[PDB]
Amino acid sequence: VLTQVSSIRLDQDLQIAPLADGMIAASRSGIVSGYMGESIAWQYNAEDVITGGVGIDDQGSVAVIGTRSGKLIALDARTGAARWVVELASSSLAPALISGDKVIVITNSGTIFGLDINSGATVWQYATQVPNTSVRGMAKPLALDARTVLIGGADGRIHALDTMTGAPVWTRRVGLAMGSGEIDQLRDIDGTPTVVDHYLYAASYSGQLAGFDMTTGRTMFVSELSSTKKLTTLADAVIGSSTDGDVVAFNRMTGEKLWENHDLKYRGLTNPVTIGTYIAVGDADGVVHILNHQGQIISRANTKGALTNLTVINNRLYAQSADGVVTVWQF
Ligand SMILES: [Ca+2]
Ligand SMILES: [Mg+2]
Ligand code: NA
Ligand code: NA
Ligand code: NA
Ligand code: NA
Ligand code: NA
Ligand code: NA
Repeated sequence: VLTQVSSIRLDQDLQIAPLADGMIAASRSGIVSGYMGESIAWQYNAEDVITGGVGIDDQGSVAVIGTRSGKLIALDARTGAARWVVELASSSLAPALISGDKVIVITNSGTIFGLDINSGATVWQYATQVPNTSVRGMAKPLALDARTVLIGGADGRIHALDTMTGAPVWTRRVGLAMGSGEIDQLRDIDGTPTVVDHYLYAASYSGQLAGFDMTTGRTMFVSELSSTKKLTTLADAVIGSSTDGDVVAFNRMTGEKLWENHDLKYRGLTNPVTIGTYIAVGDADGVVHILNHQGQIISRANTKGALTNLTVINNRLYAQSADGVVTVWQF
């Protein structure tokens, strides 16, 4: 199903930012490399541990990284030159979203920051509530349309914000606390919600996967799936990876269970991704498993290093390991 196309060691949960003729990848040690094909076009040293990235506009022209110390840096995607460097009151563990003239950042404090794309100035802030202990990591903000951004919160809610002002447009509860204790409160939506047409899906650490009809604002279903990873869709199936290492599929209109694969239990799975008519999910041994649409494993590609995130862009599957290895496959 997959043929290896590249295997690159990065100079020393970060995501690759694919470009039309290459890619941008950051090492957690601080080096952001812009690649043209398999050769380095540029490098930028952040002089700090990179905790969030690589964010990229849909036009492939500006890249964003967040550092452990709360710095947020915008880079020209072609040259690697910094456009601006600002310091926020909190660090980010997810890539920044670029929408319109805004860079939108989720942070440890629960604050969502709306930044001016040209200067990095803070235009707006939106505070979400965060339990004293929450699940480590966060969801990348998502542009619903030109005027609405969707935030997955540590409070288990989806927050819909006006892109220009930061004001809340609406919210929905997905993750549910089971009490006041530190374990019982854990309910993060740490996987970026999934939009297909006017339908919205999100899952949560506490075990709820909700499907929403954004046209009516109605809840279509709530099913059982504890997850910290982005969901994927395949025709009428919505599919996710559980915190137990299950891969499970639901009907994305009714919420009924389609299939559930237990072969990868406890392996530490990435988000599952859709590759054509197949599904791919990676694990902590560096193995990417390929599933058919009936949830049966038919193939396995192996890389070096633990995987936590898979990215599909056009025809290629991108994986960045914790060992700093970036692997690309085509399908
Ligand atoms: Ca979290
Ligand atoms: Mg998380
Ligand atoms: Na990266
Ligand atoms: Na690098
Ligand atoms: Na982005
Ligand atoms: Na962010
Ligand atoms: Na609803
Ligand atoms: Na998932």
